[PDB]
Amino acid sequence: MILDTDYITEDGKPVIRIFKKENGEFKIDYDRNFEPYIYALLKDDSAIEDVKKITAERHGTTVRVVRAEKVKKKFLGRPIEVWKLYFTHPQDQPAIRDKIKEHPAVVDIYEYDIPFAKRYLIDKGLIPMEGDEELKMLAFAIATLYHEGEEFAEGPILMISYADEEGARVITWKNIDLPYVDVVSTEKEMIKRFLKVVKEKDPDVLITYNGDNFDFAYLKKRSEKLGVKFILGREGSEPKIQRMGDRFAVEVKGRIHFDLYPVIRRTINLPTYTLEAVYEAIFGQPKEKVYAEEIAQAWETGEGLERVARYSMEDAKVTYELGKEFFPMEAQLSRLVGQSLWDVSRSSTGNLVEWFLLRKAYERNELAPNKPDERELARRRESAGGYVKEPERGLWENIVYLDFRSLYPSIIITHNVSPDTLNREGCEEYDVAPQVGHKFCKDFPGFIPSLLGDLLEERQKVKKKMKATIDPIEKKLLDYRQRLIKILANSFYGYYGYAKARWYCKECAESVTAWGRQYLETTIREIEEKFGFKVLYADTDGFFATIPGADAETVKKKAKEFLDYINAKLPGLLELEYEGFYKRGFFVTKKKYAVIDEEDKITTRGLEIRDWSEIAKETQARVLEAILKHGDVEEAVRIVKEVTEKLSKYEVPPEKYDAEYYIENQVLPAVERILRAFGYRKEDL
Repeated sequence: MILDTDYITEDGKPVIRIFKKENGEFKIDYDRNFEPYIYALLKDDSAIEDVKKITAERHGTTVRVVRAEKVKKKFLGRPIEVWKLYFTHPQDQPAIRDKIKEHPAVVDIYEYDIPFAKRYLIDKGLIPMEGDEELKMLAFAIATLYHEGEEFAEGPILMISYADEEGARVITWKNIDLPYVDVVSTEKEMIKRFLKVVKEKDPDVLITYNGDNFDFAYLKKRSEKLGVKFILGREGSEPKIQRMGDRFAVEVKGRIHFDLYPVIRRTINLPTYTLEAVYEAIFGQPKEKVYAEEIAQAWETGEGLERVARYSMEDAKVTYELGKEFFPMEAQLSRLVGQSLWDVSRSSTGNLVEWFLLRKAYERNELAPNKPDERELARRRESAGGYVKEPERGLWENIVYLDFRSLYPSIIITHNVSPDTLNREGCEEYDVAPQVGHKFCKDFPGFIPSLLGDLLEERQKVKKKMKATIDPIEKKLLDYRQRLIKILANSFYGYYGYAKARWYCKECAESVTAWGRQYLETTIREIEEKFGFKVLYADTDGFFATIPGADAETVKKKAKEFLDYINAKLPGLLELEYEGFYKRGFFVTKKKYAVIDEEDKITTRGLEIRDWSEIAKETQARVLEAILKHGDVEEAVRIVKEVTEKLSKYEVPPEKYDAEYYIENQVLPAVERILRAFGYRKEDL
């Protein structure tokens, strides 16, 4: 399988390198015949001879147009003839693109800023991370001597830890009596020992937590200070430090540097992103933090070195565990988007769709539009929000939740919403978005709706293959692919309003939201007027409904009957589904509610919880239980009165003191936010 691609220069000519792992062995394939190129749109084809002679200069080298070729492509749903201009080196493109654009006979230039190594994967139809190859992984972490008024990496590295299938170990230059600690004489010897470990283990993946902005930079500065050959690449190179935006990223040639930090930063939403908080959120297990002051104090003639070595060991161990949890998902994401795991794991959702579209555009001979210039970028201010019903406050019995299956992708497909179909003149059929009035041609399938349709079809083909796959490892992998297709399909709407997007269409985005608001509001009035349901609450693509004075099985039956009715009325791919049944449910405000199923599991959208005392969290759970399991509001009130009395009589442990503070600032605020809708103010208790 393909792990990554890059290029090196030999005699001024680019040489693509394809890093592979085939049949358990590392390989490097070279391609010396891939030519960089750009497209140029001309006002007259006779002008090609003048544009071929356009020159620029990169160093002492004169940059010329090597070869031109007339090509016929599709651009915004219309055929177009452009000239494919070839160059010697990919770095010639930024040097000459402006001179070619400024030529009077040139209307515009295209596909001039697609990185050479990524251009290669797309054009060759190559997909990284494809196959069943087993990748060897190794996580690592470092512990450093920190003092407040010092420069970066002024203090030495105290410990280097690593972890894999064999376990976790710590390399240090102080005598620590632990079985997993390897003692060396100096910091230099510790770094050298780490390099030998990586070289001998030869992992395909190096896993870190913030290694892009800390670990590698620290190791680099210390290796320069100590005169150590910091070679980690499989081809004898040092880690390459790159600038993506305001921060950094690190590549290790021949391997995949998998930094968990950017991945977890976009997967889960947490108040803090410390390694301890992220491990505790994913695995539900606590992890002790040992601060820089404690580590410095312990190192400077300290007995607590075993505690710091254990912290170092746990850093590598949890990094390996987290890497095992997120790597298979990123591998499937890489295979779906068609780019290396290194790029994919560091990319935003908007850029992931862009790479997917760039590949599909090449396969379909679709000329890609350019990224917005600085002027157009400033003009792309977001004007976006679905329908939110104000909830009917109070306690409700036997509530069903109905929602649309992929509402926004269904709208895009059904109404052919795309920049290439927007206000296109000359069609015999159009769909008009309500409120915003944008028209979309229906005669020809649009570029994006066509791909979105194939994504949904591919998702179903993957789901069927998953049910038939006996192999549990492959079943989990197919589960990732099917979930990733859903995520990618549900990213097209956001991509339409993504300011940096090539296929940007604010009109498309507004139209999807407007149609979405229409379908949800139409369905609500339909279930109220034709089935006598009460819609308690609704948000964007679904609603909670019930029949005041009806049995649980009666509500279920009429809900299924409504589904048969409205699904026959809904156009194209739009489909309403039965998501789940709830015995009880109370709706406080927009985005604040709580429901309970027949199993007695409570789902909450406004829970108050580690910067909150256990007494407040326990009372809240007791209140919710009384409301959702017993349906007794009078009991929920009594519980709070009981807890406040136990706190005031000093009968409650302080953590699990100022009795007035824990009543007025802890218990009451956490419980009032739930009992609020009933009219139970703080003065009501």
